[PDB]
Amino acid sequence: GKSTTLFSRHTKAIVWGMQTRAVQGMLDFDYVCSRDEPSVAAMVYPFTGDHKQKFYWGHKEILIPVFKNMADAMRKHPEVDVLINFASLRSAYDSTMETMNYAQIRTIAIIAEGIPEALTRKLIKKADQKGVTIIGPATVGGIKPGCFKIGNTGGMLDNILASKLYRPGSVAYVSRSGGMSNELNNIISRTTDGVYEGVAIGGDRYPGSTFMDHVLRYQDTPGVKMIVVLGEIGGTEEYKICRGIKEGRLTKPIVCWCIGTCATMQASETAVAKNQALKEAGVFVPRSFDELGEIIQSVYEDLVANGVIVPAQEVPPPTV
Amino acid sequence: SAKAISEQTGKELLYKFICTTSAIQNRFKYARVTPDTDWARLLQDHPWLLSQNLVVKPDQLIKRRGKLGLVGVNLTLDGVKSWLKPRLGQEATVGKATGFLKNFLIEPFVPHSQAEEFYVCIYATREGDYVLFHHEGGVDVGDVDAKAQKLLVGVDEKLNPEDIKKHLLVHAPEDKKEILASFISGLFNFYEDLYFTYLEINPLVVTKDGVYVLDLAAKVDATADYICKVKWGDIEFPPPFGREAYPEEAYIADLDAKSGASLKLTLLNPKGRIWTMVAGGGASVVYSDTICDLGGVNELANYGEYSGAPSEQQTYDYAKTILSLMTREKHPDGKILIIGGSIANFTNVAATFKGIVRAIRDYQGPLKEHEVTIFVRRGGPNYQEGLRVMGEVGKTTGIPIHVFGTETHMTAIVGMALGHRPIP
Ligand SMILES: [Mg+2]
Repeated sequence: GKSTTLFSRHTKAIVWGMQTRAVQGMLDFDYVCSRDEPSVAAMVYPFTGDHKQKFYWGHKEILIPVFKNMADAMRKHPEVDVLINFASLRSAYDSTMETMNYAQIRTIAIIAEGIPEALTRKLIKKADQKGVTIIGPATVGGIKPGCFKIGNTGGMLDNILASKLYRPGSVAYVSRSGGMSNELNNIISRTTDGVYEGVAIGGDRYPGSTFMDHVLRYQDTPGVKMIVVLGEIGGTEEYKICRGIKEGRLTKPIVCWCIGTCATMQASETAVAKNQALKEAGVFVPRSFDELGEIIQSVYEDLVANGVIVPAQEVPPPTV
Repeated sequence: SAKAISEQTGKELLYKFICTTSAIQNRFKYARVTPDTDWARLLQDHPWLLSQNLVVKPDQLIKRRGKLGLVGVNLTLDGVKSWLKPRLGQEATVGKATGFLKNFLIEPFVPHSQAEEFYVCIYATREGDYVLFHHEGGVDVGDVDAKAQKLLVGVDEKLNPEDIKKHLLVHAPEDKKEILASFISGLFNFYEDLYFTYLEINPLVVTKDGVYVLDLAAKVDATADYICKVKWGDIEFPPPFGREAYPEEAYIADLDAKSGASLKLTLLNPKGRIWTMVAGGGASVVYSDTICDLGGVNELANYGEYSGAPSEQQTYDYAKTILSLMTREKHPDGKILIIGGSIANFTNVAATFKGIVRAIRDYQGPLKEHEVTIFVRRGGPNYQEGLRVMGEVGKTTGIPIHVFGTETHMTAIVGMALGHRPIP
C-alpha cells in the first residue's frame, strides 16, 4: 500500500545522478532543521566507478559514498526508503523502473522534464503495483520542514530561513508548479505558523501522484490542521476533492484556488467552474489569487481561536 | 506535450511505417499545394494527377471539412485549379477562428458507397489507449463518441485481435471483419511505435479493392523525439487554424528550441498597453488572471514566460524582443511592463536580471518616449542583487522602475500598475 507518511526527521535517501550542489543544499537544510543525521546516505551513478564525495555536515566534513551499481547502494544502506532521481531524460525511465525492484524504496522523486507520456504511464503502473509513491516527473520535488527537502526545492538557505522551512507548521499544500510551491512557502509562512509539508506534483499530463493522493495523506496526518491546494484549469482532478468532502472522507479545512480563470484566449474543466464547484462543496475559495493569502490567514486564525492549531514557540536555528 | 501534425505528415508516416497484411491503396498518392506552387513542375512530379479524378481540400488542422463545404470532390486537374482560384489565399472562418486558406492537399478520388465508410480512432488516457470503431463513418457519422464501440488497451497490454473481431467489430459487415481487423491491428502498432496520442481516420474506406485512408487527424507526443527521430525525421507541428505567427513569436520559438529553458511568447493585442514578462509557468498564468480580473483584458498585449533557468544572454534576447514590441506605437496613456514571478528554487535571478537590465539600457531611449512604467517583483537565488541592479538601471536611465521583493504579494504590482492601489 501507498504510505501516508513519506518523510520524517529520520529519512535517509539515495540520490541518483551527479548533483553535488543539490546534495549540499539538502545537508545544509538538514543542519538548520537540527536533524540528528544527514538525509543523503549515498549516491548512484553508473557512468563512473565507485568512490566517495566530500560534503559538509555543518562545519564538520563528511564523506558520502557514490555507487556505480544501484544494488550496492541499496544493500549497504537498507535504512534508505527514499530515492531522488536526477537522471537525465534518456535515463529516467530505466533507472526509475530499476529502483522499484528494491522494496525498501517507498517514495521516488523524479526530477526530469521531457519523459514521454507513454513511458510515464508504465512507471505509474509499476509504482501503483508496488505501493511506491511517485512525485513528478518534471518537478523540483517538495519539502517537509524540520525533516526533509527534495533536491533543489526551497532554494538557498536564505530562502529556507526567511520562510521558516527549518521547522514544522500546521499547513499542508500541493500544487503542480515548483515555482508556485516556493511562493506558497512564502505566503504560508507570512500568514500562518508555517508549512507542515508541501509537494509539487509536476507539470506532466500524467503525474505520478495527484492532488487527491496527497490531500488524502494530509487528511490522515494528525500534524496537518489545514490544507492548501493550488489547482488549475484542465482535467477534473479537483472534483475528487468535492466528492471527498461530501462523502465524509475529507473533514479538515481545505483552501483551494484554481489558476487559469482568464482562459479567454470541456466546460467543467475550466478554473472558473472548478473554483465554483469547490466553493459550493465547502472548500474555502478566495475571489482571486490576489486574496489567497488573506483567506489562508483567515482560516488559520479561526483554527487558532478554537484550539485546533496551537502555534509553537519560535526557536532560532543552528549555526548555518 | 502532445502536438498536432498535418494530415499529410500523418499520412506519410502511416504509408511509410504501417505493417499490415490488409492491402492499403493509393500509398503516397498526394500532392501539396500552396500559393507559391509551380503548377508545371508539380505535374511533372505527380504525373498521376492526370490519370483520374481528384479531391482537393485544405490541410491546416480544420475539422469537419466535408460538412462545411471545404472539399472539392471528384474533379479533374482543371476542375481542381478552378475550385482553388476563389479559395487559395482567401480568408475563411470556421467556428470562431479566421485565417487564410493557404495549404491544400490533392489526392485521387475514390469511388465508393456509403456502406463502405467506417470510423476508427485511437487516443491516449492515463489508463491506456482507447481504440474506437463505428460501422458508419464520414460526414454524417454524428455523435461518434456516444455511438462507437470502445476497447481499452491497458498500459503495457497487447491489443488482442479476437477482442477486435468479437467486441469492436460486432456491428461491421461480416465480409469486411477480417480486413478491418488486420488494419486496426497494424494501425495500433504504428500508433504505439511512433508515439502517437491521437489518431483518427474518418472515414476509413474499404472497397473490393482494399483499404483507403481518406481523412486523417493526429497528434504525437513531441517529447518522444529522442526516440522517434529516426522515424519522424524533421517533423513539423502546425499552429491551430487562425492568424499567422508574428515574426517575433517565430523568433522566440527558435530561441525556445535552442535551450532547456522554456521561452514562450504569444501576442494577444500588439497594441495593448499592458505587457508582461514573467518567470515561472504558474506565475505567468496567475499574473494574466490578475490583469483580466482587474479589468485589463482588452489592454493585455501578450502572455508567455521565460522559465527554467535561462542564461543571461537568452533572457537578454527575450527581453529585447518585448521591449521592441512595446515601442512600435505610442499609447495615449503610456504603457506598463510587469516583470513578475514566483520565488525561484534554482534560477539565478541575478544572472537573469542582468540580461533584462542590458535590454532596458539598449532600449532606454524609446522606453522614455513611449512613457513606459516598469513594475518588478521577484524572488529566488540572488534575487536581492537582481532587484538592486533593476533599481539602478531605473535611476540611470530615467525610466520609472518600481521594484518589490517577497514581502509584496506576488500579484500586488498589478493593482499598483493599474492605479487600483497606491505604490508603496
Ligand atoms: Mg526550450
